Amino acid sequence: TIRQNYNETSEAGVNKQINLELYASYTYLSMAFYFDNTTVALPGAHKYFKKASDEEREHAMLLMKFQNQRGGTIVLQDIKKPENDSWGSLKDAVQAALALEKHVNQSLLDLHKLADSKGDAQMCDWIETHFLTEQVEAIKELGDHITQLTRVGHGLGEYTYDKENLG
Amino acid sequence: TIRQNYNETSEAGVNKQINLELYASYTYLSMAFYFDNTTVALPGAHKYFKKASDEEREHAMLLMKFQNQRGGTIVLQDIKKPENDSWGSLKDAVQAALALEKHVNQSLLDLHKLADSKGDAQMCDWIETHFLTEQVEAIKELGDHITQLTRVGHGLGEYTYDKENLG
Amino acid sequence: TIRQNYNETSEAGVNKQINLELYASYTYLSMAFYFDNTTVALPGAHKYFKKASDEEREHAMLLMKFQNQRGGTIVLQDIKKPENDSWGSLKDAVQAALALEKHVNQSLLDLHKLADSKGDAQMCDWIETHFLTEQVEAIKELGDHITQLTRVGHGLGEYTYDKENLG
Amino acid sequence: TIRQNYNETSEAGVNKQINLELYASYTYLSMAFYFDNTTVALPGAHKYFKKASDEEREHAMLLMKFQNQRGGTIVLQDIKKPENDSWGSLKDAVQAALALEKHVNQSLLDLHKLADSKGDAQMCDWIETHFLTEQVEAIKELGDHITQLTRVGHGLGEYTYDKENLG
Amino acid sequence: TIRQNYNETSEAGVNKQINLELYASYTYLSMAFYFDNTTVALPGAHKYFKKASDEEREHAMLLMKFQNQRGGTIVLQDIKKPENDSWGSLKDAVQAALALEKHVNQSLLDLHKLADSKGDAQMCDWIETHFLTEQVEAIKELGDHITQLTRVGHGLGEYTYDKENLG
Amino acid sequence: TIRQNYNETSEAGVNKQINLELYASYTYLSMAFYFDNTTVALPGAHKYFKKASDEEREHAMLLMKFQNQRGGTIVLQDIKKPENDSWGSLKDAVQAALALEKHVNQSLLDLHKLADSKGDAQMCDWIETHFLTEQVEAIKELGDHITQLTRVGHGLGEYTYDKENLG
Amino acid sequence: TIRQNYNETSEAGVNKQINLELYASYTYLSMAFYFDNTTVALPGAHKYFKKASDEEREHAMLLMKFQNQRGGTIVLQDIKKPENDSWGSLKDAVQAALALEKHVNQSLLDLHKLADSKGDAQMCDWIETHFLTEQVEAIKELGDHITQLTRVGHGLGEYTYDKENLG
Repeated sequence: TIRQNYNETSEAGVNKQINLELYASYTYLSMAFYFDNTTVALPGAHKYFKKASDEEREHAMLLMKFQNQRGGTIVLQDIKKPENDSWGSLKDAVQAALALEKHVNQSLLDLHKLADSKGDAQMCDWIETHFLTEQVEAIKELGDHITQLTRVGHGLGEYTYDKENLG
Repeated sequence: TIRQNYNETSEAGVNKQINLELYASYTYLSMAFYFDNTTVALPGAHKYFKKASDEEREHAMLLMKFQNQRGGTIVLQDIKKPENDSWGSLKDAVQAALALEKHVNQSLLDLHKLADSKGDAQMCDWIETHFLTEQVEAIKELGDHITQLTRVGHGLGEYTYDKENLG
Repeated sequence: TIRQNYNETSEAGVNKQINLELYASYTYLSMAFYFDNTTVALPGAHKYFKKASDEEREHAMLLMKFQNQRGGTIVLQDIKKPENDSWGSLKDAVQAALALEKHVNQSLLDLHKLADSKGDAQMCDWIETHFLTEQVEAIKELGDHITQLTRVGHGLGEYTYDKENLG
Repeated sequence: TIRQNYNETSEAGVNKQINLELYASYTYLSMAFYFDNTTVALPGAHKYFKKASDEEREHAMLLMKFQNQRGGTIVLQDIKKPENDSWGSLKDAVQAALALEKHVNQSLLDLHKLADSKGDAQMCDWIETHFLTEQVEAIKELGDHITQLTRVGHGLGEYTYDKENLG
Repeated sequence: TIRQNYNETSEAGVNKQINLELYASYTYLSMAFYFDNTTVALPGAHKYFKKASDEEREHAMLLMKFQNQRGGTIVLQDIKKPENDSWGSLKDAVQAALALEKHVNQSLLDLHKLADSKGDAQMCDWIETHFLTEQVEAIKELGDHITQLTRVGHGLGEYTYDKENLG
Repeated sequence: TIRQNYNETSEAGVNKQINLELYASYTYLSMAFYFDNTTVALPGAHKYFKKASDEEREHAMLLMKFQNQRGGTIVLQDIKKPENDSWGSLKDAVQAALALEKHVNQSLLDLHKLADSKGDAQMCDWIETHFLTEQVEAIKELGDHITQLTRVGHGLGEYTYDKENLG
Repeated sequence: TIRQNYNETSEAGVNKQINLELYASYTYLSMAFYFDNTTVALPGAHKYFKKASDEEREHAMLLMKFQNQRGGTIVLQDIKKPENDSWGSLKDAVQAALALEKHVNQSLLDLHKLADSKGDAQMCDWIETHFLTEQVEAIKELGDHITQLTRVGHGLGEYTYDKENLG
């Protein structure tokens, strides 16, 4: 028995975060291949969101590793399809990514608060180490992208930012 | 308009195959982290199924790329959770992998047959090039693993094969 | 006598594809030096279409090699001059290239269907191997160029796409 | 059970091809050492036919591998001795090699047709990938050798072609 | 005329040895691909017997070379199919290889004795140089393999010896 | 006293062989400088026979070394001048070389037989090791040269073979 | 059972040669450390005979390997102490080594004759390959050493030959 100081509600919270990270990965994968569609044809955004999909899947596997490390049991659920089939302009998609990352951030903060309420000092630090600052940096990056995409405007500016910044 | 000689039924079969490859990726991910659970503790199998999960996800993205190349539209669905939460012995899991890969193979053969019935010569060759021989090779490899896992037996043999062959 | 399983109608189809590939090469050569004219002065497009002209001539020589390999006889015809003397905007020329490549694709698919109706298994696979996927990729690329050229607009955007993408 | 979409008549056809490839290997071995006989003494042809014998044995082993990959059973038969004990002039031998490769080509085309009639998409593609174009190229090469051997004539020409081309 | 001190019964004996070496090569090929069958799945034995098949074919070609060197005439016969279609356990197969190599050894000793009775000093030395010690060493190696296969036992031991020693 | 199991008749046969190897060396030297005469002017043959002369002289010194190793006494005789002053065509000379090498071979076989009749096991193996297979190989090479020189014919062929093969 | 064409008297002869080679090794070891004694102090001879002792032990192990290779049974006997405790002058010791090597040579020739009388063609060639010429060369070398040691004389010459030749 390796389980120690690991509450069953914390364990359920981890399984729930695993699903949410997979959901984000699937959403960024949808975004990536939307921008690869010939009627959209923004290759920098295709690369940017494909990499984001890879990273979210890595986040899910980190949480699965943690579940096993602490002596919990991974329980998987359906990965719901993304909210949209097509994602509009480049700015629209980055705005949707900002909304999603803020939703993931709030879910991570609630998980941290739950672990903390149960005295799980190692879990709290683990969440801080691998997730909380990474989320803050991703959110700041997405916000900057939105401000710049507003600045460059439609048409030539969207092509330029796609190629020079996202790609 | 880039679409040419690409039938709407073939397009729907590609969207179906995308979902099935993702379902396989999720099943192998479940298997991989089952073998990482401390009550199982087979590290070679963890590595082997994690890599299979990566590959199936790559198969899904190849089909997504093909959907776009031919002028179709990707439509994603929920990725159903895997059939089991735990996978038994190493041989049980390899047997479950074999059954899944044969299900995937029949789905690909059916997709090929449909494309062929619509005169889609490029789609048929594409499926042959990227999937049909790869599937034959994976099934032969899984069959051989099952025969060897029967030969080495329970206990020390399972440890040895996990470490010396799968890992 | 090396000729085996090679129908006289297949042979005539190959001679006809040889002429069409040469016609495409001549058309891209016209496009390339139109963009080199001082009243147009788009050097990226000059390079892009010069390379496309080289590749179409390579396609014709592949078919001539195949004709000889199967024991047919090459019969050449006049290479008709291109449909236009000047090609308009950059987007107009890429649209004309998309139309031409789709016409070449349909001609290749008809050639494949003819060979298949005569049981010429090697010819069908040869056409798949060297032409059918290459055509699909060229058509997707041209479509993406058109979507991007629409996005960047007239003037500065056409200069930019010419230099940063086509060149 | 790995066997899937693999018809028993296809399996018997593969076993027949294995014997024919081994028969071809044995014939080229006979040719090779005929040319090593001191009353013949053509060292370039010795090397050329010895290599052809090696390759035909590789073809046999590819088909044995394929038989196992698809879940069939290899059944071997006698390898019949070659049709002749001595092979005449260099041109005579290359002419006999051409006749044999066309016989093997027809056998491969009949095997492909049989597989296609049973809907074995992977087998057809495997035969195309490993044998059909390979066979077209070998027949063209043998045809060209016969034309050149006719051109160079008896005596000095035969010595020269043996040394400068076959060797 | 290069023939010197080369008896016609020696020449017929060399032709007989050529067929026996080719028969041995064919038997080891059968063994090799029996072990590649998915119901057997012993990859080390596949590689070990494939190499033995190559070497026996080299032995055949050495004797063909010798026949030509001495001014004899090579006369080939059918290569009879191997005695079995399947070869049992790894130990069974190595035991059958030992029986075959002892049969080949006795044939070589009878060939040496025949040559010696005709005063063919060079032939006797050639057989000693290329075959007799080579054969003693192969028999000793096969004997040691059988003893070790008995020692390691069924199951895990067979897997281990196949992988660590034969492979 | 080092002499052991070395019969006086074997010793006299070694002294006889020493003289015959020297006679061969002198014959090939004559041939070599015949082909260097300006009325013949075949430089490849000059090089080829000069090297054969060097080798035969090395054979004589090996036998001299062996005479001393076994405790015999070297006794030298006149080296008789070669049978001819001029050697005709390139084929004539190679034919004369073949006859001489077969005479040398019979002399070596007779020497082996004598040693064997005296129980000199080491001398027999020594003759086998240094001479009997070397002689078989030289005779086969000379036979092949004669066959090729017949194939290439007079004039241009003789020039070509001299330069491309002998030189 | 690996034993084939290996007579029980041959086997007994091999066991007997094993003992004789060990006896020679022990004798050269005695010689080597005699010359290392401070009242003798010939360091070149110490090295020379130490190496000879190593080689004779290697000869014994070759014969033990051969016994096992042919399926005999090694049976060891006492290694008798050397005939002398001290070996006189340097020339006296080399004379004793010559006598011993001639005794070993005669024993090897008798072993060869016995094997030959039983038709053991491989054994005869093995003895020739590893022993008979090596013995002839060692005997010639020892004889030369004795002639030179006579030439250089007592005192300074013995010191010089010891250092410049044996060491």
